[PDB]
This record gives sequence, structure tokens and C-alpha cells, in this order.
Amino acid sequence: LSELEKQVAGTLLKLEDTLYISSVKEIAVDGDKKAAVVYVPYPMLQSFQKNSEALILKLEKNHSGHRFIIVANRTIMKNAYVFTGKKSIRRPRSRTMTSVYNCILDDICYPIHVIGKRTLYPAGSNPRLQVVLPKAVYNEVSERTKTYSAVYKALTERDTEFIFM
RNA sequence: CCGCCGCGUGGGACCGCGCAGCGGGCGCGGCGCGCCGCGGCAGCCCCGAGGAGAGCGGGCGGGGGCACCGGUACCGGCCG
Repeated sequence: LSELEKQVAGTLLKLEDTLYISSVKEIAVDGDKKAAVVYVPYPMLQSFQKNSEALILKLEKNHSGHRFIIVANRTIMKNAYVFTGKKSIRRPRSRTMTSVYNCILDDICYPIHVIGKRTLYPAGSNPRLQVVLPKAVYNEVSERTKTYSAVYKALTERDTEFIFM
């Protein structure tokens, strides 16, 4: 129920010639360009994953002004066990914070599979994570690394940066 | 202030244990035993230790057990 959703829905209705979205989030970047994150419901992420590179390209080409990213919305629970007083309810591991952040990171760059992760602990600077991408693909993704860092920082307060190795 | 392996409040890093869905309606103030939509949930498996065990393939070796079998030599006997 906001302007962006109206035109993106119209777009989607134009593209076919069955799948719907949950919400849309827009995150700012240092440059005037912004990012739009589309929250896909979990059961159909794979439905929006097969041919989604074309989908994002067409969406960007229709309404310019900021890049489009597709991610799923996952829930995080804050207790390993829940004590109802009589028995105990165990939290599934899929609902942890560490798993969710890793899945988000994979989803942000879904077409390109992450090759490694490292976190550095400088003497004074806040610890930061740096990930490693395939050396084959670069110029395709070189121009969208600041946006990736910004969106990852927004969703998860953890900061990061990108390189190729 | 000083004879406490017990009692209460707090913290909860470290050390060890938690198999048996949830939420709403019937339903009484609350809790149970039950009856109901699944119509509300992302319903319900960390990874796979230069730990271990099991498996396939490859060659390696005076490793083990059973039967079988050759060769001089020591000894004894016999022909010359």
C-alpha cells in the first residue's frame, strides 16, 4: 500500500506476455542512487529464483532510479527452549540469527555463489567481514558492491566490504 | 569483624542437562481433561572435526593356520 508497489505490480502484470510479492523496502546509498528490496514469501523464493536476473534487469529498465533486489523474509526467534511449565519447546535451528544472516547474504548475490568469508579484527576499528567472490565475474558486479554493502548493513547492523579472489 | 557444605535476592560469562508442535474458538475468573478451522506459523534436520567407525578400488608384505612336497648334509646298513 504505497506508490512503488503500484507501479511494480503493474510492471509484473505486463511482464508475462501466478506469483505475488509481500512488500518492498527502499534503502539509500551514498550516491543519489538507491536500492529497492522486494520481500518474497519463503515458500516461493525458488519460484522467483530461476529466471530472476532477467526480471531484475527488466524492472530496472522500466522504472529507473534505484536497483532492485529480491530476498525472502525469514523469522528470528529469541529462545533456544520455551518453558510452558509442563514441557519444553525447542527452537528449530533455521530460526537462529546466524543462519538467517548467512541466508540473506547468499540471497543478495544469489546468481553468484560466495567462495569464502573472513572477518578481520583491527586494533581500533570495529570488526568487519569481507567476503570473496569468483574472479571470473567482476565488471558485472563491480558496479553494485556499494549497494550490496549498504543493504547488508541496513538489514544486519554488521558491516562489510567486497573483493574478488 | 571472626565458629555456616543449609535459607533469600541478583548476575548469568564458564561447566553440564531439557524426548513428548504452537496459536486461536467451544468454555465458566484461572488451570487441566476434551471437542473444533487448519482459516493463523517460513510449522518441526547447524555443519559434517588434519575425532572415530563402516564402504569401494589398488597394489604391499620372512603376518597366521591346514594339507602337500624337493634338496644336499650328519648317522646307520649293504655290493665292489
